[PDB]
Amino acid sequence: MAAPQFHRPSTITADNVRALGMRGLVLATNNAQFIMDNSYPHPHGTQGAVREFLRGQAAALTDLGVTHANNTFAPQPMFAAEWLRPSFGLKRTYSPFVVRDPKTPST
Amino acid sequence: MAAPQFHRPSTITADNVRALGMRGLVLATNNAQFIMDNSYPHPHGTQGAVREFLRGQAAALTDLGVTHANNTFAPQPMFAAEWLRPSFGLKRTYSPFVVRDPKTPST
Amino acid sequence: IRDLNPDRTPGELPDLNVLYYNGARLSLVADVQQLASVNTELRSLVLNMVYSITEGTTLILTLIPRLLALSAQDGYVNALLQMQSVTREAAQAPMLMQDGERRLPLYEALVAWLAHAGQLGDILALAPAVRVCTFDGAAVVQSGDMAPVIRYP
Amino acid sequence: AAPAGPGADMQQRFLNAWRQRLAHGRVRWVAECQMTAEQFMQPDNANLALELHPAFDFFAGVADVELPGGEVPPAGPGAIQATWRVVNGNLPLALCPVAFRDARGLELGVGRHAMAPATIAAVRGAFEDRSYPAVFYLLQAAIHGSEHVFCALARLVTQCITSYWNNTRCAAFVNDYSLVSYIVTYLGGDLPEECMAVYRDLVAHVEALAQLVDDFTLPGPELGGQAQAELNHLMRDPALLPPLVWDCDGLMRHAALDRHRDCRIDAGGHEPVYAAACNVATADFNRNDGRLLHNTQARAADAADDRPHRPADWTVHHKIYYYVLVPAFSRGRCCTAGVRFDRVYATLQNMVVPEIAPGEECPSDPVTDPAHPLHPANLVANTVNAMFHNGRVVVDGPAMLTLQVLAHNMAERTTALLCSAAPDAGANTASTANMRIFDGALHAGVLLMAPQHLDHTIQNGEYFYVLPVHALFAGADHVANAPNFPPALRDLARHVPLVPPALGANYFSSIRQPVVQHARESAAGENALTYALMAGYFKM
Amino acid sequence: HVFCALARLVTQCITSYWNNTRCAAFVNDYSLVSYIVTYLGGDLPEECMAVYRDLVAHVEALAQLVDDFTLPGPELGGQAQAELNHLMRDPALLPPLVW
Amino acid sequence: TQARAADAADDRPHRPADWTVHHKIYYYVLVPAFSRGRCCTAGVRFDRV
Amino acid sequence: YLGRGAPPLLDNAAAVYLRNAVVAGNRLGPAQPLPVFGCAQVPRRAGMD
Repeated sequence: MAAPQFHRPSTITADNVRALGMRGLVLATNNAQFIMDNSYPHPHGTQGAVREFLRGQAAALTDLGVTHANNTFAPQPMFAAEWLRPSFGLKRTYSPFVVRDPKTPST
Repeated sequence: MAAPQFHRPSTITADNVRALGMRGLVLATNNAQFIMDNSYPHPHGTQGAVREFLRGQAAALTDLGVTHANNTFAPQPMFAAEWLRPSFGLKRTYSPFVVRDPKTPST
Repeated sequence: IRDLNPDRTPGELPDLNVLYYNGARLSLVADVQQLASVNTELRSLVLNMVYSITEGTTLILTLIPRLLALSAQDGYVNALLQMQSVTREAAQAPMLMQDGERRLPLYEALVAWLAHAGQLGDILALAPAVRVCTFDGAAVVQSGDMAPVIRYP
Repeated sequence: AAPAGPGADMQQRFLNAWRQRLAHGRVRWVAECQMTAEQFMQPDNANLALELHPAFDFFAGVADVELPGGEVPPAGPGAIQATWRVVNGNLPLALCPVAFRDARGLELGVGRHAMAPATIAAVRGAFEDRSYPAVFYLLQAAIHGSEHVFCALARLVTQCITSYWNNTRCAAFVNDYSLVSYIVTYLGGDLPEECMAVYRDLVAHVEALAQLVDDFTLPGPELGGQAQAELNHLMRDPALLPPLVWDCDGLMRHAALDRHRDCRIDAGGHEPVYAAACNVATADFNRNDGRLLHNTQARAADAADDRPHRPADWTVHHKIYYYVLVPAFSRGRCCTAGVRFDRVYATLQNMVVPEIAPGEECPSDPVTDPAHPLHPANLVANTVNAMFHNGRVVVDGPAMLTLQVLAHNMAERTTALLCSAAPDAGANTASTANMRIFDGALHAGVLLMAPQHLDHTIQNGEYFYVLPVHALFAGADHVANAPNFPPALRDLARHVPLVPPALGANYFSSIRQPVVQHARESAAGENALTYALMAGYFKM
Repeated sequence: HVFCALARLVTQCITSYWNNTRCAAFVNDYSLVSYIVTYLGGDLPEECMAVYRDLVAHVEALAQLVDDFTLPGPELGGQAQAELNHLMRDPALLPPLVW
Repeated sequence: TQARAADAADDRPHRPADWTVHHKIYYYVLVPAFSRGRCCTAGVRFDRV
Repeated sequence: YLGRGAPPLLDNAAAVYLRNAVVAGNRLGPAQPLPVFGCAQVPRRAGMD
């Protein structure tokens, strides 16, 4: 990244790295200045084509996926892969999934 | 069955058999792997045409029919054979049934 | 001949018994075929079509892919190749082997083909000895009329 | 063709058998695209020379082959032969235009019953529905067209009907006539009258057509045992039986006729035979003795082997509902199918029904309480309430708890049945004495309204297989999308209704191609088309 | 896949938008629309579901309009008759947006 | 685009032929009907979405 | 199809299919195909009025 580069998970520049969470990423990234190259004198080796961010910001939501809109043990996610589920074999086989979404844990 | 065969009621392969709650069935069958012949080196004598399953899975619901949607002593099944009942002799005979559904128990 | 194979393939063959001259479907008589009569006709057909093949002929067989190139970009040469053309199915090459280079096998291949294969109507059947000529200037001869006739074409 | 082995691959056994001499050539019955003065011109009707008599079809088949035999004809020299056009609907559309043929539906239609514009919007919406929930095919197959099981599940049904009615305004089970005849009989109590009418009017219209035969029939004795209306109209003729027959009652009467030849049913033995009932101990799902279950009876104690259960008009209304109405409603897009019952029940009774807590009320709403079987807690892969959910159908615990009847009644397989018959005495003479009319039908079948291949939840063709019986029912998108479908036939199957001759052929059927093209091509209404199509079924 | 996963988020989008304005939402994509009718047929008010259900039923009425004006015949250069007749059947042209 | 993550496709295509046929029909026949010339394709900035 | 002036369709199966679809029953369309040298042979019908 710009400033002091790291990609997930690191922190300076694109405020944070993967697993930072709802706040400090969003809050962090919101938090930075206009400048370019702060805290750093060099670019990403790959280039800045890869700043290893959305990968951390996406894996952040997977970490936030655990307790939001439901306690976790509560009735979330509602419809309850499986935004609305799928059906496997008529049984008599006993295992494997034939509908894109076999199930989504309700938690 | 595949793996270690039994038909109702047994358990390995088509998770469960007769004497097993829809659960552990449903949960059990859901529970198995892709493989074929696990825990076993031989096929069903009949063949696998009969794995003695739906027979156990159907007789499972008859065992689950007792306390669901009603305490058992509670007001279930609602319409309360006899999804909505039938009429016998005008009496003056005193026994026997005049309709497919003479009666169903509300329990 | 085809009857003589004898066509293995099913029992429904092509017509070959029916012609057209101008309009006027002409239906030949299909009745008997005799061994000896078909043999000689087959014998001399087979015999002559062989002698029409020479060394220079292979130089011509090179040109089949070139013909079908013309099958398709000229309206003539399109017509030339009959729909039921084996040549069309024959495409679905010099071979070095030139004996000192001064023979002219093309020319010699034409002469050879022209003699034996060119003259097949004549050997299979009797060649014309007469040709219609009308002095009065009537330019056809109706069927049943008398055709003034003059020596060989 | 002779039906061969299992009915499941019988169509797959067809496409592969019929791929070289099917896709290559051009089917003879393309006269549907022709106008008149196109048929009468020397050119490209080159089959004109074979249009000779009103009442017969002259076509080129193979020569020596006795028809009901073989997978594919050992093609020899082609011969040329006649087969008696059964109904007058079979005359080609070029010689009896749709625009004529529909003008005399309006003629018969005036003065008689008319389905309301409401009942047509609901019934048509069902056949046109992609999102039609799969539970209804299963329940229909679970009921297996029996009156006993219907009243058993009766409350489960009205929760399915109403929920579907509330989601999408359409009638639910219209793909089955029996159900619709029960939905009116028993379920008349609990249903909003808006959707009760759709069934009440749909059933009242089958009878309005049924009596139209009696107006145009004069009195007279019985001829060859058949009545006069059977010698007049096809829906009365009992020789022909509907494509989907839940019992043996149909074959009961047709087995005994001077016309009946021999039902050729593919199973262990060519000659059929009956089964009184079926249970968990009786059922053998994969078997081939050539046997049929006779069990639709409402009365489990009164069974039948010989004597048929229902009246004669029972079968007549199914003939009129399936052939007259459905063609009118779908417009040729729908397909029969068989059932894998081993696979059906397995997900029919696989269920999580919450054990009630002591003194706790029956949960109404799946959204809130976990004690309701449709709450996300109880939703399991492979189970049945996941299927009630995929379909947004609201059903409570006890209703799907009554599903346990499936132990008492079941079906092993669907039995694809080919039966022939002669022209009726009254229409039989020495030239036509050897003419057979080969008409097949499924034993326990289901009519699949709108194709739903587009969704990966259910594996392609799990519970059902296409097996088009009659050319009236072959979905262009049902057959093309069968699991192994030759890619060479992708387009050829768009125009041509592929029906395996194991189930009967166009020329040898009672309802031939011009009736099929009339149904989908006609621009008339649904009522008018119903009579015009009803009037094409009179005999020649 | 990504649709059926997110299918719940979408039904609220379609519905919410239908209430603010009576309009169909995702109409600019046919693949979505075809998914909307296929998968989402349950949860949507029937007034707006009709829009998608009819919009899809109309595309298929046009598709079969080609089969009327074509006659049977072999394949010519690998294309079937309907593709040689009409453009929409003709493969060579592919739609402007192909995921 | 396969909804089955178990079986990918290297060579063989996923869908039937009619799928892409309805999109031509939808995009070319219908949308011009509804928009009357007013619309535009666009590229997506995915990293930015 | 009585005259040959025109370069044909470059797919033979496409050309010879279109030809005998048109030429099939035409009054004019030649009885048997065009020879290189010869007369195009328009059929003559058994009677006229």
